[PDB]
Amino acid sequence: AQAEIEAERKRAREELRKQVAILAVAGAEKIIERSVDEAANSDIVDKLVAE
Amino acid sequence: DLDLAKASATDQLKKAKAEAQVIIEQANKRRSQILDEAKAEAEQERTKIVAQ
Repeated sequence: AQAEIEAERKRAREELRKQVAILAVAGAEKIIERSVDEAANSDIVDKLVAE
Repeated sequence: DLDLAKASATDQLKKAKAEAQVIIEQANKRRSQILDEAKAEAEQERTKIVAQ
């Protein structure tokens, strides 16, 4: 019985973590979309063209 | 009376053995009862613990 309760605790913890993962990464997406500058895009491209 | 003693010895043996068999089947039954009681107690214990 305690093993089955532990399995359900695992389930609930993972579900909560996955919801916060989705929303956190979506917020990161919107941040990166709004907060950007050419002096940063050129830096990213200059890191890419290095290899 | 010698052959009657023969029959008496054999009848006594078989009577004692059939008398032991009822003791044994009794133990088997008690066992079947007490293990059912234990299983039911365990089941109700699980129900309450999981509901908690």
